[PDB]
Amino acid sequence: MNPIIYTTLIMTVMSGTMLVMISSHWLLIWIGFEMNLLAMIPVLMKNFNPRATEAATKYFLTQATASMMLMMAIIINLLYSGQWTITKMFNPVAMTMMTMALAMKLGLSPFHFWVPEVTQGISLQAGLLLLTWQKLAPLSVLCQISQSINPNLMLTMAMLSILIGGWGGLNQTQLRKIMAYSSIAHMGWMTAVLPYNTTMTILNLLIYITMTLAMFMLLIHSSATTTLSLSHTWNKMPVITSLMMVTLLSMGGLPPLSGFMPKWMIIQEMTKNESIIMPTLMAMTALLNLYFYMRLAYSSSLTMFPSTNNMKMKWQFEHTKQMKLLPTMIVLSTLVLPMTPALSSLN
Amino acid sequence: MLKIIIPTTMLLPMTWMSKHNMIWINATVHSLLISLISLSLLNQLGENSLNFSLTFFSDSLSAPLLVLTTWLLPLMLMASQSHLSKETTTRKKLYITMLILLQLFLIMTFTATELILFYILFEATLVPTLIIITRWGNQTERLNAGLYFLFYTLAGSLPLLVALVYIQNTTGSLNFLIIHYWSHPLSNSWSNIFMWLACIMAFMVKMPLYGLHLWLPKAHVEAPIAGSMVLAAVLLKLGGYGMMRITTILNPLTNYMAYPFLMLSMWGMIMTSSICLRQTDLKSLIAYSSVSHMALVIVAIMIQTPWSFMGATALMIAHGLTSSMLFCLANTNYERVHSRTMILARGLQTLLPLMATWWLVASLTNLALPPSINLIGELFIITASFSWSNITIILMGMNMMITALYSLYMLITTQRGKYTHHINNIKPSFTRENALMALHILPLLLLTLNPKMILGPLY
Amino acid sequence: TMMSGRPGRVPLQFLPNEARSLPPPKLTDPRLVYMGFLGYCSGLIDNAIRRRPVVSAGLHRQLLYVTSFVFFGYYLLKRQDYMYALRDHDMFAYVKSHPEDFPEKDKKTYGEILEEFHPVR
Amino acid sequence: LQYGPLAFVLGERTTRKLTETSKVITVDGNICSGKGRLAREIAEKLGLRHFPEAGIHYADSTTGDGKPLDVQLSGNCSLEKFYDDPKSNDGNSYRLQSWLYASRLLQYADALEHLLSTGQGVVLERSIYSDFVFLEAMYRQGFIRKQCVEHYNEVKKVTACEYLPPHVVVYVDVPVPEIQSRIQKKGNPHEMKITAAYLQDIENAYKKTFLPEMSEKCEVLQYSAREAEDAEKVVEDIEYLKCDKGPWPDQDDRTFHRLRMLVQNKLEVLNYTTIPVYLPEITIGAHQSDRVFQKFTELPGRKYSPGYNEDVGDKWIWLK
Amino acid sequence: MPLVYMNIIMAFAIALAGLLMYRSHLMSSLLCLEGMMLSLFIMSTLIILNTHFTLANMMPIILLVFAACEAALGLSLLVMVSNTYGTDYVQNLNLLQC
Amino acid sequence: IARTFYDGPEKNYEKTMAILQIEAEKAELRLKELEVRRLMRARGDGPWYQYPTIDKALIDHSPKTTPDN
Amino acid sequence: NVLQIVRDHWVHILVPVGFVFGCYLDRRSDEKLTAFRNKSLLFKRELRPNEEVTWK
Amino acid sequence: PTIRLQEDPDPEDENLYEKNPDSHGYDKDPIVDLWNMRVVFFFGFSIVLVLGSTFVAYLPDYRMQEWARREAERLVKYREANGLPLMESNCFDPNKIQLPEDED
Amino acid sequence: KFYIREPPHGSPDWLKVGLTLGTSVFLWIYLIKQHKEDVLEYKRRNGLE
Ligand SMILES: CCCCCCCCCCCCCCCCCC(=O)OC[C@H](COP(=O)([O-])OCC(O)COP(=O)([O-])OC[C@@H](COC(=O)CCCCCCCCCCCCCCCCC)OC(=O)CCCCCCCCCCCCCCCCC)OC(=O)CCCCCCCCCCCCCCCCC
Ligand SMILES: CCCCCCCCCCCCCCCCC[C@@H](O)O[C@H](CO[C@H](O)CCCCCCCCCCCCCCC)COP(=O)(O)OCC[N+](C)(C)C
Ligand SMILES: CCCCCCCCCCCCCCCCC[C@@H](O)O[C@H](CO[C@H](O)CCCCCCCCCCCCCCC)COP(=O)(O)OCC[N+](C)(C)C
Ligand SMILES: CCCCCCCCCCCCCCCCC[C@@H](O)O[C@H](CO[C@H](O)CCCCCCCCCCCCCCC)COP(=O)(O)OCC[N+](C)(C)C
Ligand SMILES: CCCCCCCCCCCCCCCCC[C@@H](O)O[C@H](CO[C@H](O)CCCCCCCCCCCCCCC)COP(=O)(O)OCC[N+](C)(C)C
Ligand SMILES: CCCCCCCC/C=C\CCCCCCCC(=O)O[C@H](COC(=O)CCCCCCC/C=C/CCCCCCCC)COP(=O)(O)OCCN
Ligand SMILES: Nc1ncnc2c1ncn2[C@@H]1O[C@H](COP(=O)(O)OP(=O)(O)O)[C@@H](O)[C@H]1O
Repeated sequence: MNPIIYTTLIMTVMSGTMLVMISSHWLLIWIGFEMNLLAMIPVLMKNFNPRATEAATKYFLTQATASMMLMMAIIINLLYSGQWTITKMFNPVAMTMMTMALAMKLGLSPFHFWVPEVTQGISLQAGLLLLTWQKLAPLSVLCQISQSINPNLMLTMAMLSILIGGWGGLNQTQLRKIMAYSSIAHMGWMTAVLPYNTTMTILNLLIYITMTLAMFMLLIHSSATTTLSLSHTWNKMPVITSLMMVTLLSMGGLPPLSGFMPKWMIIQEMTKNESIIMPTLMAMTALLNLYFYMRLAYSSSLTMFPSTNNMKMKWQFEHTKQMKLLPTMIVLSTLVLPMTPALSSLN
Repeated sequence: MLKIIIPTTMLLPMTWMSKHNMIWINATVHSLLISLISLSLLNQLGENSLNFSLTFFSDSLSAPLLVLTTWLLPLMLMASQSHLSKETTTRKKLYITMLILLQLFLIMTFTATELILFYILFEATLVPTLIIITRWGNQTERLNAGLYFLFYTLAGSLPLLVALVYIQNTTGSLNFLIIHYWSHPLSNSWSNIFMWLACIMAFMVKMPLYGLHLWLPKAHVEAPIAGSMVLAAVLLKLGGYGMMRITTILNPLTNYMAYPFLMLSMWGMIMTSSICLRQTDLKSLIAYSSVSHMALVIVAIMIQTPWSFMGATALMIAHGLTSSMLFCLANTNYERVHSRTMILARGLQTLLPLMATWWLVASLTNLALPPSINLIGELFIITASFSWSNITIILMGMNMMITALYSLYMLITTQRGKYTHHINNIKPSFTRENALMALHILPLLLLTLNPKMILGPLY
Repeated sequence: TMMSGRPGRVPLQFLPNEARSLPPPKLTDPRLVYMGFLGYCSGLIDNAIRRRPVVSAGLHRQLLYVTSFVFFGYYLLKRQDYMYALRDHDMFAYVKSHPEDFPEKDKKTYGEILEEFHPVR
Repeated sequence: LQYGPLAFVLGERTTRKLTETSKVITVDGNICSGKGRLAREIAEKLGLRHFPEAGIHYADSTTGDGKPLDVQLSGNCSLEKFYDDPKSNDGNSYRLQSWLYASRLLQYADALEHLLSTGQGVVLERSIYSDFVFLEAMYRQGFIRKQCVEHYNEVKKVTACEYLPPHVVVYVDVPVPEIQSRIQKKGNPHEMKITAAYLQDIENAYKKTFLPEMSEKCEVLQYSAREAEDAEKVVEDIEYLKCDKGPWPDQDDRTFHRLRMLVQNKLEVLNYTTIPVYLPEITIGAHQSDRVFQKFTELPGRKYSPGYNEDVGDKWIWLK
Repeated sequence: MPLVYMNIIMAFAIALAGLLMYRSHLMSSLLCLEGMMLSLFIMSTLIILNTHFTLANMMPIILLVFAACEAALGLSLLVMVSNTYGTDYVQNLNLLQC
Repeated sequence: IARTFYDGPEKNYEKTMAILQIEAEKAELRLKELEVRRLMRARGDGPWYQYPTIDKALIDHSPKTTPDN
Repeated sequence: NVLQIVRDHWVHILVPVGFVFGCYLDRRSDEKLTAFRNKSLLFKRELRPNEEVTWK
Repeated sequence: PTIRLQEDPDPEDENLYEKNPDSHGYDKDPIVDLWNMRVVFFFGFSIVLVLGSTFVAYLPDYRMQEWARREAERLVKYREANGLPLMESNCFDPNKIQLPEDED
Repeated sequence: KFYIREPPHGSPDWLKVGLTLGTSVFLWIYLIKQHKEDVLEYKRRNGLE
């Protein structure tokens, strides 16, 4: 596919997200979602194969149903109050429809089924885009209307997302499905604090995006999509595997790494309200995510797996194209906790 | 106190820029200098702490622990530099980096003046230890040992974080001084019951309490010798430090919430002590003895009397030194015969006499021979327990007899009898090993010369 | 939520005018030194990933890394300080304007207050 | 500017440098055929670039200094041991076959990169499309197992599908008694142990499978031993061909851009050679892997990137 | 709420249920999506006509435009599915199960 | 030893007093901030939790072809 | 002789320099907690005619 | 191949006493080995152990144990001189304490 | 040596080096001048100096 067309499609996806972000009219936010989906469908299909076609079809169907529910909620809100502005959302039925539509767009449980399959069916670049940039617009809309969030519904979906992500990741051998399930669990953590503090949501989103970008660029540097193909990397790029292990530990939420900062803050926030049981359950459930991160670390960095003879040839060649911002993203993904108070510059 | 913290962060680049054949020399020399510097914290006041800054402080409970940590790092280096001879320079520097990071995290942990920072460093200690165990362990059980260690710790430690943020929101501060001065009684409520459990269970697991102790044999047996030393000597005492710091806010609920744990600590004391009588693996025997001693310390903290606290501090220090020495002694035989079975190499007193006397002195210290600090701590705890209830003496005396039984049993099995006939690769003891044993054991006796330095703030 | 809608707030300013009435962070601020350390670590990781001598491969690019991190960190610290100052200002003004919600209670000495005693035994 | 999307968006197109004489040519034949000399003559007459047949140490010639490395560090297989003990239990036969296939894949990528960057044509002494004749020869003679054949077919399926077959396929047909006589007259003691059944299997694989398969997508010009010496006749036969049946006439600028992005980045080329299939012949344990990799890193110019090795005379490092 | 509004909302609910249930064909699901578009258009038009929102009258038109886009997208995808299998059966789209 | 390596007790005493004052002030400030946040979120009369309302500058005050608007 | 041994053993000054820096930093830190210097009820004393601070 | 890997055989232990009969067990190189022994012995036994123990044994009484003894001696002498009970069961003066007026 | 020309030239890319050093010095000078400006402005506003 032509580089100019690829640039135009990426710019259209980004412009749709920005249009959702900068709009005060419900119709314009809907149009931004439509433009985003329209330009995103071919990017998932850049490398043509039946699996990519499957993933594109499933993504399209899910997002189209979500768009229908979004527009229906907007129209019901207009009927019960002649307001087009994105605000408190005076109607509760329309509010439930909107919350469900945005949850389906994000992939929150029980609307999570499409994320692992779409992630596994596309390339690592499309997976990076899907799991990082596609989460901005629905979260922005949810942040703007948090005053009318039904805490029961949103918190139920968030706890379900954390549980389902943790459990589903345990069974996975492919790396893209592992990333998808980690994404679902992190989305649950992000939306759990939404009715209480959107600043914590934005902080968790930024930390998650940094960690996910680091993980995906590491997986692209070492062209590995399975556990066993990543088991070979130590024999060619030991430094890459060490950095990957530290990044995985950070995503597991262990201090003093960066991945500890969001959940920590989130817990504190819910403890400023009463909300004692939920943060405890979320921590004990994030234990599962840490478990399968540690399993990946055992396979890739803390043990040396058997290799093949042809690997010797690869010892003689360097990387033709180097991904910029990878060192910066690794550093921001690991050694950033001491700068925790700077989150005050987020509200 | 940055005069101790900064030199370790300088140990880091000095190690990473030293040439290939002088990493061990530089690390040992400067670690010993840092321990000499940290020795200045033993000049403690009599009424309050040493409040260096808004973030760091020291009292007479954390000063001996800091000295123990700084002293243990050079011993770990000397014991490690033998089995890593065939390792590449980069991974040797990585191992030394792991040890240095562990010591730095422990140094900040023992002196953090507020509970959230203490929690952050107390959990940060997990990463270097896990990496050490699961990367430089020898057998294939090191992966499961690391998993058990990590998840046992985190399962008990996450509710502690929830309870800590709850306490900070309710009271307004988590600084130890403000927490102690503004302390209020805890009412008998279900909410208070679960707050007590959340505050206590992390340190219970770190001791470990009997019942939650199944991670310790795996972790201490599968680890390399430096990992075993740091686990037994220092990392087990984080639970005791946290317990004796956080119990100031749990009164008077403790008076009736300690009843289960006390039982688990008392009867468990017997059970683990009996396991050592039938252990076919030396490292597992040492690990189970550590479990029983820590159970005694848990009793001391739970009954919450000044004599009990002094005994707990003395026992923590004494057990750290003794268990480190025992692990090193067992490792010498392991490097000789490449097997951990106790009955494999027998009658070693004939072939290694000086190592035999090291074994004897370590075993004598382990079974609390007077006037060692081991006996001082155990006896103070026993007297406090007798004041608590006169029926405890039965369990304590049973434990004393079983401890002597298994200590001398291990000594007789390894050192006495006749040598195994086919084992002919037992070379004379090196200067490094004998120096390591002497550097373990001389501080113990020098400390029983002046015991008030390890008796805690209640002295 | 709490601070997004505040009267007299320019949308995308990142540094309001009133922020200049606050002391600027010193150039030796430990947070700035930590940002410089983060830049140094990024430079070293960049050297290691491209298979170059880690300490001494590219000094110019390492200097650019450190200076970029310090540069961004200075304004980040300024904005963080300003937002905390705003929080304190608003809280104090709210306390001052609603006296009945924050009344100064009577001062009692420990000689008058009766605390229950719980013996340890 | 190194070639990439930016060099394609502005300017560089590869169809403006194809001048109808590109004609990627591979010469083929049995063992001890005059295909090497014929390939050299064709290359110098048509003005193309000749690629000597890829051996064990081909990749060493294109990296660092062109000098070959130790067999323990590159290859880990020898052809002499295959001729001596083809049925050895250390797996030398299939290890050699797979290393040779990877070398041929790398050489094909290099030839395609040169063709697409300069437009000048190339001549090859064999290709990845004909390497299977030796594999079939080993399998029929019992040298390798069926699992090795399956692994070879998997790697070939995931690798060779991404490239364009050669325009012209040249075959030199020398019968088995003649090549046996040439081997006897050669003087290499190890080649003297090649049984006639092995060469017969090679010839059967060539004639029954390779030529019919390449007929439907390439121009096949068979020859005989006598016709090979007069290479001017072969060159004028090539000059009057109609390259109309393959996939080359259907190549646009976008497909060529994708192929040119693929042929560089040799790591991407070799990606699927080391798939995690654990055949005992080619699987290497963790300890041996670590030892040999550490030994490789210790080589004089191999520790750092090709511009940052001080010990081979690279200066101004701190300013790069 | 008048009864016509109730009928339009019921039509939308029926179309949504029809989409969320798949029988075999993808074309039928695309038809259900188009029906949801049609019901949304009628609902918006009725609301904008009853309350004389003059500037909102272009809003349904824009809606229709993006409707086509979705339709176009779906149709494109359907072609590819057919080209891989010869039928538009959703049961063939099961590769990502493993 | 005391002269070379250590200081008097007054230094540590008064440093402890200053530290205690700072931490007590911080605790009282945290509790006050929590109470203020609760009140502001409950009432909406403060500078915080000011959710947007429609700008009144958008309204058109002109004759509307019909006297009754 | 000085150049080679210096380039070999310059790493032996990192820890002493670190300790000196830590001492200086501790002095800087405890010079910020003087809000009660010579103001305590137990240690309030009259300054000598030549000195200016009870402790540094 | 009747095997599973191309794996190196397990090497046998290298006895340090073989090449260096007086080896100290620190390193293979005799010079670095001897100097490692020397630095360990000097900085462990000579500097830290003995000098540190001497420093600990002469630490100034910041714990105020002789001060408390002198204070107790003065108090006891004073209270015996005037026929006082030598210690009161009330730690604080009851006059400065305001009990609740009634518990009935 | 190296059979290939080692794309990264054995001599440094003086254009890239110059531009990198130049932006480093420019950023440092700008930061120093900005810090001076905020110090002066803060002192002026609060009546200090
Ligand atoms: C809190 C206090 C401070 C601590 C902060 C945190 C730690 C420090 C910052 C961390 C980041 C810094 C650098 C990162 C990149 C470096 C990577 C690397 O490989 O380095 C190689 C390099 C040596 O290699 P080389 O010389 O190029 O040639 C050898 C070949 O490269 C040979 O290359 P190779 O290919 O053969 O190497 C293969 C090897 C290579 O594998 C690695 O090297 C591991 C890479 C580390 C991962 C870093 C990720 C991000 C950092 C996170 C740290 C987390 C800390 C929190 C605690 C949790 C711990 C995980 O992989 C393996 O063999 C497998 C081993 C598996 C073990 C698994 C453990 C790995 C994770 C450990 C992370 C812990 C931090 C390590 C810090 C130091 C490491 C160099 O190391 C260095 O030289 C750099 C050291 C630091 C330089 C400082 C010097 C400055 C001047 C000194 C004087 C100071 C001031 C003077 C003024 C005073 C007045 C006089
Ligand atoms: C492997 C080892 C791990 C460590 C084990 C730790 C053990 C933790 C147990 C802590 C003991 C105290 C918990 C409950 C406190 C009271 C005990 C109970 O009997 O309550 C009685 C009440 O009667 C009933 O028992 C009530 C509780 C009934 C439900 C609890 C049964 C749970 C079964 C044990 C599970 C095993 C623990 C491990 C879980 C994974 C007391 O009567 P009452 O004076 O009116 O209430 C006093 C408390 N108030 C005032 C706050 C109300
Ligand atoms: C791991 C670290 C991840 C950080 C992510 C990348 C770090 C670099 C960030 C890039 C900085 C440039 C962004 C903006 C600069 C100019 C634009 C300016 O106008 O933005 C204004 C203010 O700038 C941004 O809002 C703040 C960006 C600051 C990001 C740093 C905080 C990171 C979290 C703490 C972790 C510690 C990291 C330490 C440094 C690495 C927006 O005002 P406002 O219209 O009202 O916001 C609307 C949305 N709100 C109200 C809901 C927030
Ligand atoms: C007359 C004496 C007879 C008996 C001698 C007894 C032996 C005692 C000596 C043992 C010393 C133990 C080390 C403890 C050092 C304390 C460090 C720290 O606490 O003190 C610093 C004091 O600085 C000192 O100068 C520390 C110097 C000690 C350095 C020890 C290095 C010894 C290592 C020797 C190894 C040999 C090297 C050669 C290699 C072959 C604090 O600095 P500062 O906060 O500002 O000052 C506050 C106090 N003031 C204000 C009153 C001055
Ligand atoms: C191989 C040959 C064996 C046989 C030959 C033996 C040779 C002769 C030995 C026999 C003599 C026995 C010694 C008799 C006791 C005399 C020493 C005593 O006076 O010193 C003690 C003092 O001992 C020291 O306090 C011991 C120091 C404690 C250990 C220092 C730590 C070293 C660093 C190692 C790290 C350890 C980490 C563990 C946590 C701390 C008394 O304490 P104290 O009455 O008050 O001080 C007296 C001075 N005053 C009056 C001014 C106060
Ligand atoms: C190696 C395994 C170790 C396992 C240890 C994990 C269990 C530790 C004990 C339970 C910890 C949960 C405590 C939650 C945090 C405490 C905070 C708190 O106490 O606040 C209370 C809140 O108290 C709670 O809500 C506690 C709810 C507990 C739910 C989590 C269940 C976890 C399992 C419970 C049974 C097991 C506990 C002991 C098991 C020991 C391990 C064998 C007051 O809040 P308010 O709502 O404002 O009430 C006052 C105003 N009305
Ligand atoms: N895939 C292969 N498997 C086994 N041997 C091979 C393979 N490819 C080439 N060889 C060996 O390489 C040797 C030299 O190749 P060849 O071209 O036939 O000789 P020459 O260069 O003299 O013409 C031959 O003995 C041939 O057997």
